[PDB]
Amino acid sequence: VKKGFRAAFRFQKELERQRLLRCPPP
Amino acid sequence: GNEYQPSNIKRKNKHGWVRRLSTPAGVQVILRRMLKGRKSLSH
Amino acid sequence: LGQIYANNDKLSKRLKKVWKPQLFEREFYSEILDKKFTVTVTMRTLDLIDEAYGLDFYILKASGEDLCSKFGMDLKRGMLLRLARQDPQLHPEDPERRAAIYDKYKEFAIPEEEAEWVGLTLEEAIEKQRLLEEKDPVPLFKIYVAELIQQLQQQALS
Amino acid sequence: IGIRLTLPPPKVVDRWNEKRAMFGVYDNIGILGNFEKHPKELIRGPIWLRGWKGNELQRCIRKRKMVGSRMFADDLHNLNKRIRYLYKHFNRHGKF
Amino acid sequence: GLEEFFDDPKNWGQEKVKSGAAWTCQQLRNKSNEDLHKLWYVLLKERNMLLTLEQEAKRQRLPMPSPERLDKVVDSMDALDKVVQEREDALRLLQTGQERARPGAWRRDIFGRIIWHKFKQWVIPWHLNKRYNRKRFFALPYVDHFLRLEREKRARIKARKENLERKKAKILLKKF
Amino acid sequence: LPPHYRYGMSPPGSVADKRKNPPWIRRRPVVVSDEDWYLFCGDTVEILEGKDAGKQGKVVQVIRQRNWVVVGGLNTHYRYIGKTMDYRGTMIPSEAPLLHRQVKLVDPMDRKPTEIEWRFTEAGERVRVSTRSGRIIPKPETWIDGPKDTSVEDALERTYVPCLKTLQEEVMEAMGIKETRKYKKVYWY
Amino acid sequence: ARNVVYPLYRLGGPQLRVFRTNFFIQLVRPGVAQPEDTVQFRIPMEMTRVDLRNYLEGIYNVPVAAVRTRVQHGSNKRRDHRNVRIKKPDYKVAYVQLAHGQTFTFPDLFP
Amino acid sequence: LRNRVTDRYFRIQEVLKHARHFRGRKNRCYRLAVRTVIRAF
Amino acid sequence: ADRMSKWTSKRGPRSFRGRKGRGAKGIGFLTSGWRFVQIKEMVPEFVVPDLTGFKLKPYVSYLAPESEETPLTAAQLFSEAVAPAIEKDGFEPTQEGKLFQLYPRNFLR
RNA sequence: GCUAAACCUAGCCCCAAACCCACUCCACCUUACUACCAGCAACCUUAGCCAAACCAUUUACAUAAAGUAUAGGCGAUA
RNA sequence: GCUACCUAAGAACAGCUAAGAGCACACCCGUCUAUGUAGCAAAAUAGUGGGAAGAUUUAUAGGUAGAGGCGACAAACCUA
RNA sequence: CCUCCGCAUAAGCCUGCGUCAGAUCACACUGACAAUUAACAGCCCAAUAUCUACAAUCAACCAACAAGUCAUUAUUACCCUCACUGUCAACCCAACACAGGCAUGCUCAUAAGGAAAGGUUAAAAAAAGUAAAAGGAACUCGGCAAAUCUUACCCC
Ligand SMILES: [Mg+2]
Ligand SMILES: [Mg+2]
Ligand SMILES: [Mg+2]
Ligand SMILES: [Mg+2]
Ligand SMILES: [Mg+2]
Ligand SMILES: [Mg+2]
Ligand SMILES: [Mg+2]
Ligand SMILES: [Mg+2]
Ligand SMILES: [Mg+2]
Ligand SMILES: [Mg+2]
Ligand SMILES: [Mg+2]
Ligand SMILES: [Mg+2]
Ligand SMILES: [Mg+2]
Repeated sequence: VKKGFRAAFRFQKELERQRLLRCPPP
Repeated sequence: GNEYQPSNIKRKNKHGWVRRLSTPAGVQVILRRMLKGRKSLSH
Repeated sequence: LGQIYANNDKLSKRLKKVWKPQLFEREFYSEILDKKFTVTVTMRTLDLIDEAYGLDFYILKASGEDLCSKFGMDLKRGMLLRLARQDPQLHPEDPERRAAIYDKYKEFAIPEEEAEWVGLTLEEAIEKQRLLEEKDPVPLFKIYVAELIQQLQQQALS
Repeated sequence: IGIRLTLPPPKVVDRWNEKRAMFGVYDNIGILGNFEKHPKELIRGPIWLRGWKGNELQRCIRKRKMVGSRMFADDLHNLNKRIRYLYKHFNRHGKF
Repeated sequence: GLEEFFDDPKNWGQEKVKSGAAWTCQQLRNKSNEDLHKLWYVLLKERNMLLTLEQEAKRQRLPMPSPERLDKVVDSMDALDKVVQEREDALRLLQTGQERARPGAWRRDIFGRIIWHKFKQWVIPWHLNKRYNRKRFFALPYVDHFLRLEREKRARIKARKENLERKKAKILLKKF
Repeated sequence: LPPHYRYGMSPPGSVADKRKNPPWIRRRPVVVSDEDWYLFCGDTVEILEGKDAGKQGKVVQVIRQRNWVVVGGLNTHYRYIGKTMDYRGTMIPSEAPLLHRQVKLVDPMDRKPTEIEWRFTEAGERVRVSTRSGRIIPKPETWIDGPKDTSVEDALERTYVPCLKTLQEEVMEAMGIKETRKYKKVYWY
Repeated sequence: ARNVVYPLYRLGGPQLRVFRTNFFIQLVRPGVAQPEDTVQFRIPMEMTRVDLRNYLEGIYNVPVAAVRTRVQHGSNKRRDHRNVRIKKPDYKVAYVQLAHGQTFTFPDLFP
Repeated sequence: LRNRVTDRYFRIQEVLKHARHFRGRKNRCYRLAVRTVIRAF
Repeated sequence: ADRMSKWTSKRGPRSFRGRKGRGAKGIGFLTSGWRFVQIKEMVPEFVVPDLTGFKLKPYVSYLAPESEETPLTAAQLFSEAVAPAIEKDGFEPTQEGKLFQLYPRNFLR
């Protein structure tokens, strides 16, 4: 469990992007 | 291999509590063991 | 216990050395004790004794750190005790003699309670103390009885 | 995969805590308090370094002198070892 | 008879048996020594029976009918022991004025920690006992250092405990 | 039980509890009391928050270690039970615990929930008393003897004549045991 | 009595009394199918054959014809989550023959 | 540890992005990828 | 050669095994041709009372009321034999010449 | 989609303050954990690695005076 | 507790020929070959050998310990 | 079909294929529950004095040498008897359910005690064995290995 936050946020963003790419909306 | 040839009497005479208590070095050994908190202080 | 340089040049080798005193075995009569003690006695000790005249005197005079022995200390203590009690060392037919001896050492002569403790180790002292205040535990019943008696007395008074 | 999925609980910080509200208050006491007390007497810390900056090796030495007498056998030895090492490293090992 | 090791034949195979409470201290305290002795033996047999029953249950793979009763009995026994023992102690105090019966003397062993050396009871005096003079009760200088170390260790542990407690408290405060 | 044992709903020596909390688990301890504890099994409380916030109910169970109260018929969520065969089993409503502070004691007159104090009355002495309303909120709550039971008379008969003879000597006397021999002195050290 | 200091008997002093026994016993079904008259008890390790005989005779008023004790090792080969050897306790078994052809079949508890 | 890298994945990904279409472990394993990617550049 | 396991009478060789024993406590001594001598006095005989006509059962009815506990101290005991003292306005100085010694215990249990 | 990933809180570190620990019973210096029988007794410089670019003398183990006086194969260094 | 040597107090050695004799069992060792060489093995298996009433083998308990011990010197052995 | 092995004791280990229940080369693995009973063997022997020249080798002749393994007596002291412990197992030291190591007593083909071949095929290479025309050491460092055996001579 590393000490940061920014990195985590970035990762989350990336994940979101991936999700969007995968199952885009109508 | 097989250098150990168990015999209880020998063991007790060699490494036993009584033998350790007989010499100052032996006493120290026991004290060391105690300090480490070891469960078996002598043989 | 020390080290020497070999031929007393520092550039020569350093080597360990033990320098021993020249020991002897000799008798010493002590006026206060009325007994002859065979002692391991160095020449230095003898010299000291000579300087202080009497062996007893030396024992008394010599400061505890200076005296350097447990035996010596013990002897000193004994002497002190003798001085204090005024006990018969020469028994009867020599009271005058005893008195004379005592008068030799009117100097020194500490109270009897102090002279008991003189020239002791720590452990020994502790042991002595323990012995002094050991006793048997007193029955509580007795105490209770006493209390009861006191109460009764009080009641009577009132 | 070192990086993680659940972003953390929100790091709440009151910038007006009783500590931070009065951080530095009384600090600077000499130049406007008739020099009764030096600011170096304000600082709370281990006795061997109170108003004394020092260096690694130097600090160790100070500790050994100031406190070493009343120090735990297992730790005193360690301290001594450190000092030994530190001297060697400084007085011999590096550059220039 | 050996039928004492089992309860009433009626009670075999009930799954539940009525047993009303253990002997409390005060009740026990108020009965007499003669009475107490008698009570003990009554208790004992019952206890034995219970044990037997338990064993049987274990053998059978079946649960106990009323296991709490055994516990109650045990408790009662303990109480009885305490009462009588207390009385004995009191008597001792009255007579001799001694805490405990079996004597000792706070003796410092080889390892330097002070033992309550409980005295062992036997026929010849100590100074001509071969196996007791070899039992040494003194330290020697090497032990002191080890004692110090031990003390230090203890202190460290204590410190850890204390600090931990403080930390916990702080955490609690933060939470609430 | 080991250290950091997390108290569940089930008791600490049950099968379910064992299943949940064996000897080799290492869960995170839960952060939460004091001797001053105003909620008891049997008391009547109002549920202030959560599912069925507002309702009133009896307290079935208290688990002080967890600072939990279990309220009869309330804070319900549904548990299938029996089952085992490939079918529905029977369906139950199971009561979830309430952390105290979500619960409040109900006044026997007003029926509104209240904060409560522990006060010392002239009556002798310690009891719960409402801080907002008045008066005491009190407390919650045949045999037939068996073959191996004393009776209330026999227990309190009291035969102890106080003597200084020990249990043993007196017992001996009672028996009629005679000991002419005297005990030989032994060195205890 | 178990876990008590016993008084010393130097030579011609008194008989040793036990008021209030500390050790207690339990009779059991023999697995290996013993003969008639032999009753098997599990016993504390400190109790003697003689003591057992005495104990039965006094408290249970039973005629004991013979007693044969035997110590049984409790198993050590058993380990935990920690891999520490849990030990079953070693215990003492008695085989007690009843006198005067008394006979005893162990009862059927849990019918 | 006081400060250790939280953002390292991203650095790894930066190079692996350019290595995606290489054959074999060159596109999966960062060490091999880096050498190849640099060469490509 | 496990030294975590407890040393016992089962564990050693022949001469080792016969020496130890469990906490059994000896009945006598042994002499001449290893002939053991069972002394009657060393064997503890159990003084069992007569339980015929004894109303005290092993449990106590639930109807029985509870009372506050009182640790039976020496003072209390004394008080309970203080009437005679009062009347006057029961103690051994030594109990060396006595069968049942309260301090260095003779009586078992 | 598998393997896996992830996850706070166990506890711990450094201070501060304050001088600690140690008999429910029984056992435990005999082969410790052993109920029960006729003989001793503790103290005695540290060294060497290493540095001197080898190696022999030699090399440390509150602030300021002061790295001063001194020491030193008059060098390392102290 | 291996081995080196020793001390105490035990044990074994068939059969055939006729004494640190010969052949040859059991035991002891290990010449030569082959196999094995992460093996059945951190030195083994198969055969073939030297020894086998003696300066023999060997079970038990003890003793000597590193600046040392022990050594029918091979600078062997002292628990891979 | 093997038996170059078996039963014991000693040492060693210490419940390690007994009953039930349970799960997951093939199904001695966990949980519970049983189990080993003394006469065999361990666990000895009250003092002080005082005695013990003549081996063992079927101990008889012989015959030696390295010179050996089994003893009392006097006086005093003394009634109390069988307690306590070991006694299981497929077993120990070798990291292993390891071709090794392991004292003694019986059994010397076994009345004990085991199974060399999961199934097929029948290639090479390799291993172990048997076969051999004629020759027969021509092989090779050397008759190493093999199968029949035994001659003479050097060196140390
Ligand atoms: Mg150099
Ligand atoms: Mg060089
Ligand atoms: Mg020969
Ligand atoms: Mg031959
Ligand atoms: Mg040799
Ligand atoms: Mg040579
Ligand atoms: Mg057997
Ligand atoms: Mg067969
Ligand atoms: Mg096969
Ligand atoms: Mg095959
Ligand atoms: Mg041919
Ligand atoms: Mg040729
Ligand atoms: Mg050949």
